[PDB]
Amino acid sequence: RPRFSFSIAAREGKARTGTIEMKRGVIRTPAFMPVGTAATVKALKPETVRATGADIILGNTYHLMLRPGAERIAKLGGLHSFMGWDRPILTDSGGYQVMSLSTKQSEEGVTFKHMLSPERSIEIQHLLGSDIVMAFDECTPYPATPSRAASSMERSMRWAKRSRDAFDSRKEQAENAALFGIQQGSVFENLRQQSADALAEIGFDGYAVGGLAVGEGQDEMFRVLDFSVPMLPDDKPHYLMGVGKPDDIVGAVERGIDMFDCVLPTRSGRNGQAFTWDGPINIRNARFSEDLKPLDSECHCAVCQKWSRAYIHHLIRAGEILGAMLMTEHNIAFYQQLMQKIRDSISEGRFSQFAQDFRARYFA
Amino acid sequence: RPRFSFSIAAREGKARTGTIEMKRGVIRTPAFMPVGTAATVKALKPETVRATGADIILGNTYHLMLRPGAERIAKLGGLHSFMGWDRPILTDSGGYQVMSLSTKQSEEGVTFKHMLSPERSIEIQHLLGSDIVMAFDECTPYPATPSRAASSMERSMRWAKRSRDAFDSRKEQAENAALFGIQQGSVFENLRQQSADALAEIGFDGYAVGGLAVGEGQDEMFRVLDFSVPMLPDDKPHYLMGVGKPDDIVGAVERGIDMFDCVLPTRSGRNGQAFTWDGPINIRNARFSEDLKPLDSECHCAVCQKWSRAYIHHLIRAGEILGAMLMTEHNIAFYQQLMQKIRDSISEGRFSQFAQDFRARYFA
Ligand SMILES: O=c1nc[nH]c2cc3[nH]c(NCCN4CCCCC4)nc3cc12
Ligand SMILES: O=c1nc[nH]c2cc3[nH]c(NCCN4CCCCC4)nc3cc12
Ligand SMILES: [Cl-]
Ligand SMILES: [Cl-]
Ligand SMILES: [Zn+2]
Ligand SMILES: [Zn+2]
Repeated sequence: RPRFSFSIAAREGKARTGTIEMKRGVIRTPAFMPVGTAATVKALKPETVRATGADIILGNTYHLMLRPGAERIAKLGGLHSFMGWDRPILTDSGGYQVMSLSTKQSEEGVTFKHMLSPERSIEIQHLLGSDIVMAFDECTPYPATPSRAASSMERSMRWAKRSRDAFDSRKEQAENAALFGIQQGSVFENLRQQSADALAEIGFDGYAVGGLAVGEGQDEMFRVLDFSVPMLPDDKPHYLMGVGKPDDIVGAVERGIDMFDCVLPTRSGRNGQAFTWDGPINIRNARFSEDLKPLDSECHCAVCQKWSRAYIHHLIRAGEILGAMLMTEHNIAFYQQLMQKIRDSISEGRFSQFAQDFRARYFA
Repeated sequence: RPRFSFSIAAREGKARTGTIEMKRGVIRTPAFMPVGTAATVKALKPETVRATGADIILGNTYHLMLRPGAERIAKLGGLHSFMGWDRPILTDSGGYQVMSLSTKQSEEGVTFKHMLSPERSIEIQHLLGSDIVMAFDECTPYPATPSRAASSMERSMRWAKRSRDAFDSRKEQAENAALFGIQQGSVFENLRQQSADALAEIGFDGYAVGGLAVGEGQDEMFRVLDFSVPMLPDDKPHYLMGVGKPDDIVGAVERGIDMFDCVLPTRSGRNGQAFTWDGPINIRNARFSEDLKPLDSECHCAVCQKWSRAYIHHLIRAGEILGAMLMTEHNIAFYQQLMQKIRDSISEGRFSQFAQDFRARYFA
């Protein structure tokens, strides 16, 4: 099997559909990655994650590098063996959550209550046995002045080069894994261009659009994607970090994005929000107490084949673990079915119509 | 399929092994019943409960009669349909937990902050669609004076007759379900005898030993079982309510018990205690942080086929739902494997040796 091979099978406008072949499996694009926090996709066995259609998961690095620790996970055989997921894992750099969850910044890296640098991040992801490694970057806060956005983006580009060099120095990592760079530049077109130029000069297997989904709102996010994604190499995957709601995903695919990760389906699941083709519902609402219909009328997932809204309503109101399990499996399956419909409609040259039909019904 | 047919295939001393055939399935005895609280075996899908080997589950009635309510569950198609378990369900009467979790007692029944009577209990269990219905009784507190134990037991016997009559008056229930009576009498042999006599005079499909596992300790529980179980009809199942730890179960089978229920494997599971053939372990203990062995070296369950102690240690310490899921599935599977070994050893006339071997290793 190849280390990393991206093939585009079909296009419609800026939207693409295709495959990434890697040693541990094939990734169908556009792809949604369920998020594994602390080496688990919350409330799901890996076999259930796979049953929903997921080809790849995102492994958060931040918690794992603290406990059990990256060296310990490597001693235990790597993250794949540890958690029982044998397909590709994309690991984040650890830095985003350092800024969010724990700090002193410098050119070397970030110190926090430990020092995380581009080199240490790459080594940690190596020890975990990551298939897709993210360059260590800085997510510029929103809003930012042009000067602050510029200095931040430039530091990220220097860190991108350091990430590239550290990755390339580790033969086994370079042979078996892939490395993605992350574009910054806030909402500023000229800075996004400078960032894309820098990343392309270094060269990566894929390119993420960073610095978005940080409070700017969908209109602004879409505006920035409009000019930012075409700046990236067309022949490599485009990854939008931390996105998003179903409508965010459809619009981002319309703008050339191939990969997504988001905690929404899992987090929402546990909190009682189920995604349906007619929009989200809160299953705790009294209107579902005697509703024998499945969560969604069309959904192919095992939860909708077997249990009613009324039962899941009861479980979530009772605080039962099975409620979290069933809601999460359905929500992840819904996201995967959304990605499948996106892939099929692009392949068939009817994605524009699908996007329109999806929105009309989802927001009715 | 028959409504209720108990067949004893083999005996060794007071121990029996056999089958109960019912309309929704066969129950292999001695049997362990996982407990479903609020219409779920906590942290397990019904398919997983079945995969562990369970033939029947216990449905607590107390919470369900409050929310969603018995009438509501009946409107939704009954408990089996509601929770997705299509095999036999034994329901308790609701009264034990009324005394434990919420009271004014009278000859009519128990009032609590609702009135629960033998007639109302039987009707609630009917509405849930129970396969094995428990007579409504009073669990005498321990310790009790002989006079208090006597008056309590006598009230329970009057309630047993009322339970019998209410059950028999409902044609569909009498045709499709079974009814068990519950022996009381505290630790007093003469009262246990009077209770057994009363229950046999009324006639039930099975007989529970009530009033035990309420603080008396194993030595005393075994002493009471020694004389109490032979008082019950030999040709019907014997059910020990709320028992217990693995060694409690082995000793109770040695004394003629055929059926068990206990929250221990599920509750312990969530709290980090795993049962093994070498005794219980607390998976949170630091000694398991790098232990790549399964929870138990011989266990056939899916958890022990795939995940390490180290991973489950990590999950439970992180408060992850998957930790509760995996611990619970293993513990229920362990209990079922214990029951299978008990059944096989009685069938083969080597149960005495099994009990000795089990204890020597479990308590080493
Ligand atoms: O620029 C980034 N570099 C590295 N990692 C990132 C992660 C991100 N995550 C988000 N947004 C997360 C949005 N999410 C929505 C659901 C609720 C929790 C927050 N933007 C990001 C940008 C970056
Ligand atoms: O005499 C009884 N009548 C009706 N229901 C019962 C339920 C019982 N449950 C117990 N003991 C429960 C022990 N269990 C052990 C694990 C932790 C929670 C308590 N004795 C019981 C007697 C009775
Ligand atoms: Cl997110
Ligand atoms: Cl119990
Ligand atoms: Zn579904
Ligand atoms: Zn096991």
